[PDB]
Amino acid sequence: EAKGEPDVTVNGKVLRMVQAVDGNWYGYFADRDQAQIADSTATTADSGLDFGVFCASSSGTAALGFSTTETD
Amino acid sequence: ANANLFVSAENSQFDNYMSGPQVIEVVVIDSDINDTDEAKGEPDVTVNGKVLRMVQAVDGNWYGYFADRDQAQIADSTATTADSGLDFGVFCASSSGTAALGFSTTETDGIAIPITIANATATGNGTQTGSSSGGAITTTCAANTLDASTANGTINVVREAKDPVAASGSVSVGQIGLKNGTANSGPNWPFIQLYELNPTGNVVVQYNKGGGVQSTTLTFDTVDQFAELSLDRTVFPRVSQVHATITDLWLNIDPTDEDSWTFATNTKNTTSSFNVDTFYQVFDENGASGGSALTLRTTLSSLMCEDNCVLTLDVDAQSSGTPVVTIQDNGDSILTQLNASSNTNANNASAFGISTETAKLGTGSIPVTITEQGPNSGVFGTYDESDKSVLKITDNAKRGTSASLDYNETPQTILVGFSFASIDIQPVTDEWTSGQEIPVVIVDADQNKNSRADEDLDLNNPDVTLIPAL
Amino acid sequence: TANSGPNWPFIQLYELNPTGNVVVQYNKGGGVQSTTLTFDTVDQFAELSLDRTVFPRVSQVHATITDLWLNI
Amino acid sequence: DPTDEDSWTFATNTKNTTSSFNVDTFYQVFDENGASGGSALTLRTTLSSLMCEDNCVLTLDVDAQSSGTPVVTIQDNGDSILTQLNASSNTNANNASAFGISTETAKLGTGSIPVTITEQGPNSGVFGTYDESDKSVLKITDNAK
Amino acid sequence: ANANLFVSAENSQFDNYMSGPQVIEVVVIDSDINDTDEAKGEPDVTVNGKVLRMVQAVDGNWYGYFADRDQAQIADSTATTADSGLDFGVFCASSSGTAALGFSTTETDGIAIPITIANATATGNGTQTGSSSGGAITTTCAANTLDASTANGTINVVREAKDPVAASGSVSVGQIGLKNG
Repeated sequence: EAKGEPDVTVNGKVLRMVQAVDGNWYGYFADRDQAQIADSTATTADSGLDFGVFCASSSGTAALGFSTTETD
Repeated sequence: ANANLFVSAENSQFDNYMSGPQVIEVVVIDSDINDTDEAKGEPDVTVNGKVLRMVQAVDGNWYGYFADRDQAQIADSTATTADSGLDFGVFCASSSGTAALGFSTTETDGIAIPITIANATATGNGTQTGSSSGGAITTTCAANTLDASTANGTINVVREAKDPVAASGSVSVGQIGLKNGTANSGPNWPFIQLYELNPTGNVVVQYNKGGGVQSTTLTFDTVDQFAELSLDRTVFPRVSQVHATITDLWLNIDPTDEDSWTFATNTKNTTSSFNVDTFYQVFDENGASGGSALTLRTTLSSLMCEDNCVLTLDVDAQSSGTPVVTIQDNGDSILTQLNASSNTNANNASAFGISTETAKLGTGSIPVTITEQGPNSGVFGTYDESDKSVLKITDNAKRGTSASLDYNETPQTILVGFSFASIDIQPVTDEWTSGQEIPVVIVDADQNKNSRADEDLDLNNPDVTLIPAL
Repeated sequence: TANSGPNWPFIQLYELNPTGNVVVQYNKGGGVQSTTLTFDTVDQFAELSLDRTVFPRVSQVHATITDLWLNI
Repeated sequence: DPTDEDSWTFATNTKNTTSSFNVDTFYQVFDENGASGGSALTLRTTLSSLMCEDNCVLTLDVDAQSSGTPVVTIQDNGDSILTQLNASSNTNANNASAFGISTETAKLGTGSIPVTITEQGPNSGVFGTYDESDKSVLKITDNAK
Repeated sequence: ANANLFVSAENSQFDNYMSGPQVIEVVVIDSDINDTDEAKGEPDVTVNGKVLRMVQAVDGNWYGYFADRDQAQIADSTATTADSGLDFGVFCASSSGTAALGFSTTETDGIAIPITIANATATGNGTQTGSSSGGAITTTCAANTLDASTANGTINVVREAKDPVAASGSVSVGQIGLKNG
């Protein structure tokens, strides 16, 4: 069923959650500065503290398919 | 106390008051109607007896935004350009909801939708700017006005509205029939429904549900008694960051977003054309611009601002030629030292300004930006997430010389001084024999420059001026 | 897909205040559930423990590291 | 109404000695929002059969001593639509008989002091002349003695 | 007190008295029957023993509106015009519920549906204003009575009823078979 996303916030900012097959809504967040610094060290893909590819908050609807503006 | 209905203005800290052009978010977080795939019905939510149209979002919560009609019109009267300042978008008649939004909105006093007008007729299209004197609106809007829109999303008072439920099968957009459901960038959502409220008169938001209705009471009155500003300390060292905590309900215009205000606080810039002023949404909550700066000094009188919406700063109370307080760029600001001459330095606060808005926020004028600590806490702070304040004390400040900061017409003095230290060595026993680490205790309030973090001494840190040595 | 696709998982980036609390809020019908964290250096929680005082001829050396930072 | 707050409009002027006029109670002339709730319909000759035991009729007298200066007056608010029928400058707002409902002047015209009450909640059962903005229907006249 | 049954007249302030043309709402809020996508069973509710048919709303709660027959007839008598005053709508006999609403309502003394009559037959169409002195209801209603109505929603004593559950899959309208929801 298309139930409603839980309205969970950290420091007020909304944190989008994706449902899993275990019926539990999951959401992962981290500090922006620390994550950028860590991904700086990962000079190669899929190794070390590689956070993936950073994208702007306005790009979530285009890439992920849902609004994520309130995130940094 | 309420189980499902939550109102933004509901705040025991500020005693449920509301004032100014505030847009009030009404959310109905109810588990019985949280699904978005079935053709569910709209919950019966009314304020002062008038029905408040609710839109279901992707999070399963029904949303609805309302504000005072007169205050909203007066605020939008200051929106010289679209999507800037206190812009509420474009107003329309209460009978135009069916033609524009697709659903009836007769019971309201006018709707503010983020459309723009290409054929600006005097009868068939609303007012982009709105009457500066307030009063009822009779301009109607129709479908052709929607089809003739050249830019959607002019509303700047509700910037983080949730996405309306997408239409599918037996469910329409928002379950009530919005024509365009693109949130924060479309012509329909978000939209504010304007209501007639009376200053000093209570506002009652009612949610009607089986088993017992839920009602909340808000007071629509000037809130100067709660506006306050506090300093983290009393005495301050030479380079300590100046932290300002502005507990003001009026400044929380956007309920679903952190609000940013810009002030021209230079109290002694005797230029005739310059005056102390306030600006809205010059910078985003991330310090990424967001729009132009618009005048509000001559409008605050009509915006229920009895000495609680202006900021002015005194940098030298004794006029001794030694300025105390200066400003710098932060993570949520785009400040720039326009006067980059090598003769002066960062201590000359009048050298700082904003490049994009040099007309009023140019050199001098002490452009000061404040950001809300939270989206709806109603408490604003100069210090950013990195703890770099907007205000700092000059390094060459003379002892005893103090500056004063003014908010709510209640001056706050920023004194400059120190404290007597006492370094003590406490051995674990009566003899300090070899191979015995014993604690060294130093009590010095001068080095405690932050009351919300831990300060560690460091030779590599020039800010840490004094380090014990043996 | 679980961990090989371009969308899930993803981390949302949030500015946090060092030495300041991080509050996670969950707005649900009937009451709000809050969990407040702390974004601060955890060196005071790091310690290494050994399973014996004196180590015999061919004993194993078991080291236990209790470090919050290393749990990325 | 168990699912909405009810609104009642009355005809409380006890000295309107016109033979046709009677002290009458009207149901839902103005909705809870203050709009036109429909037409005004007679209820005086029916309250006996509606189990009303002398608790369904409101009567008002703007001056008990008949001194020529009325004590209380009436005024429009958010929960009703009250308009000046006798707009002549010879009379002011202090005349309680100059107020009436324009759309239903047959039984709520000039005179016949229309007092309106709204329920404080959908099912609370408590009614109040004052609206949500603390602006009452009944008001003390300006030049009272 | 009760945990799943909510009646509009449960007020210890007024000693749970009910009088006059009062319409008394009965609400069932149960965790076992509030699934709107499943055809769960109707709650078995009786007022003075008589069964009280309930329609489920989008919030998963079952609603039933009842009032005294004589009082409602007297109050509707004053409603000379439709959808104004103490208008209870159109009175139909108990035996006409199946044709008019889509389900049996025999145990009730009568039902008041929000329609209007366009062919005021003395037998086949129900009364529009109701007897001044009250009394028994005998006039009936049918499907042609619904289709011939020139205006729907003439009840003014219950103005803010919740939206019935829409028909989808195996679930009917209101889970009991309303014709127009």
